[PDB]
Parts: sequence; structure tokens; C-alpha cells
Amino acid sequence: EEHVIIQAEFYLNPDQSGEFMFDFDGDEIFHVDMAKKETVWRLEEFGRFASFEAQGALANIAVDKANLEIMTKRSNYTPITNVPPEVTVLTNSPVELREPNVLICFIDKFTPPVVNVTWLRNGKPVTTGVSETVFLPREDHLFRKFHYLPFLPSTEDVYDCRVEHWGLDEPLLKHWEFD
Amino acid sequence: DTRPRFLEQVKHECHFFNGTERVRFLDRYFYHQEEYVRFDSDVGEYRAVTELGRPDAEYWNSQKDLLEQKRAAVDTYCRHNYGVGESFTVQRRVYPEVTVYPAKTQPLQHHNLLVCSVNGFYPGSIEVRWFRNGQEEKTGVVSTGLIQNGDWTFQTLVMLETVPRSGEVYTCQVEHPSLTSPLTVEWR
Amino acid sequence: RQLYPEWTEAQRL
Repeated sequence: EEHVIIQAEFYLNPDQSGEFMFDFDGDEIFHVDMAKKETVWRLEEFGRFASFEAQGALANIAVDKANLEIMTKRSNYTPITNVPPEVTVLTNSPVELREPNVLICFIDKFTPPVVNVTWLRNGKPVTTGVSETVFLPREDHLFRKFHYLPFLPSTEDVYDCRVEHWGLDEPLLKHWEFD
Repeated sequence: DTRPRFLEQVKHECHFFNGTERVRFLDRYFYHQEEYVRFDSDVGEYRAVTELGRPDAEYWNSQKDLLEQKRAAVDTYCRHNYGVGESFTVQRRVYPEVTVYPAKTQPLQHHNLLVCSVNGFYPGSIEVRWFRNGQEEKTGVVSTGLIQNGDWTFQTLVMLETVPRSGEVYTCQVEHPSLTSPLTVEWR
Repeated sequence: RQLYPEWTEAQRL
């Protein structure tokens, strides 16, 4: 019926940010956590069913870093062009009072793969329960990314997704409240 | 920190048709976003995308010891991984959750906007349609399309601009690969 | 089984 599996990897200088992951039909299967050097499956289930040796990924990333040295020089030191992201905020499911839910902050169509996302609830920031994904490849070679936030829906709470990126001349804000 | 940044991407793509049958593998290399050279399984050897990749194609084609690996990828890489993972990717099926509710808004005057929210389902292929006391409501219903939650589930809202008159029942119907038969939610 | 990574070929400078 038609499918696609992509092993995407990238390297960023002077940040020295490297990423290795597998994407099946737009969703992430796993990525390798560069610092610990262990594989991280998006869903725990995937783990006991298939496996991947991290070390083979560091290998490739080390090469992507090498080739980057080369290409930079080739393109006659042509830096990348910042592309600001379009931020959309929404909820995992229909929202109902005191019923546990998830606030999703989707950051799209951007590059380079270096953004700083923050969650605010009524002014002050919240950091408990939050979680996120690594940069997901887009067919146009820009990037996507998701940030999550568990919460108990209220009538007086106003949540803020705050996004910073070199393409934006100023930090962006995306409001969400019950109504 | 406004120092220039230099991005390097590589994408090892596997395209499947009619299952693990007719496959196509792509070895793509990018500098920023411009792909500059790639191995097309259907082509046999690396071809230069832009002129910045001329040296790389000529260099890799030389090594026929290399050209042999990539030419076996469709079977050694693609078809192999497809089998390992089809159990939980290709065959993944997740039940949709349908909730029908009155918009916590109402941008349209004295017409009541009815929302049909289908949540947490997989795969992406789904179909949502509205019904009024029997019969479909083709006109006056627009959706958000397919939204990805990024955790392997989707959601899609198919709104319906209805003109309220007590004595009517509204039915949202969903047909999904994970369903044995249409799911239906009524609203009075 | 396990997923096999496809190698990233190195360029020349």
C-alpha cells in the first residue's frame, strides 16, 4: 500500500550538534542519544521487538562532521540562512475539567536545528512533567519538533508556549486557555 | 550568539510499494538544505544534484567495491529493516476516539458550530462524515485535516456549521482500518 | 531482529 523509512542524520557547527534517528512514515522510531551513546525508542514497545547498536550511529555522525568540514570550505564558507519556525499550540484530546490532558507545542518549517522552547502557566514557567522530541526531518529538509505538558484543565489557567530561534528577531509566544 | 552556522544532512531513504515487493533506496547528502549528490537505487551510481557535488560522485563511483554495497541496500538495508519493523510500524493499528461537542467559540453568527474530534488513532488513513436524522451533510462541514501528535497517533477535527432546531439528532461517523465497523457518536 | 544502519560514505578534500 506504500510506505517510507528514512535514516536521517545531521551535524551542526560551531555547535557540534549531531543527530541520528529513524523515521517511518513521518513518525520517529528511535534516535541515538549522543551523550550517553544509547538508543532511545520513541515508544517503549518498539524496544522489545527490535534493536539497534548505537555505536554504528556515532560512526556515521563522525563522518557527517568530517564531510561538513569539507563542504563548508567548498561552498566557500557560505553560512546557512535562518528560517523562523511557525509555532502552533494545541491539545492531545478534547478538553474537560479536572481530567488529565496534554498540551502540545508543535514547532514547524525551520532550520538550523537549534531552538529553545519554554512552557509558561499564568506568567511563571512550568517544568514538571514536560517532555520533548528531537528534531524531526521534513521532506523539504527543514525541521519539526514537539514539546509536551501534562496538566489539569482549569477555568482560570492560561498557558504559554515560548519559542526562541535565530530566525525570529524576537521570542515568540503562543497562548492557550480554556475560555 | 550570531556566528554563522553550517549544516550537514544525510538521508538514507527506503521507499516501499505493494509491501516489501518493489523497493527503491536513496542515499542523499545535503549541505544546509540543498541536496548535492545522491545514489538512486534505480540509477545504479551516484549522480551529482548540484555542481557542489561533482567531486563526490566521481570519487565514489570509482570505488566499485563501494558501489556494490549501495546496489545491495534495497535488500541488505531496506527490505531487511522493513521485515524487522513491519510488526510494529506497518501493522500498527490504534483505535480512534470520537467525541462530539459544541464549539467553545462560535464564529459564524447565530449558527451552532458542532465539533467531531477523532483522537489518538493510527495509521493516518481515516474518514469522518456527519449525518443529520439520516442522510449525509456534505456542505457546511470543514476539517483540520490530519494532525500529527508526534507520538505515533493522530487527531482530526471535522467541524459542522449547523442551524439549531430541537427535534434533530446529529451523528458523526468514523471508518478506520482499526475498526471492525463504523464508529458513531450522536448529539442532541 | 535488529535494524541495520546504512553507512554514510566519506568525501575527499
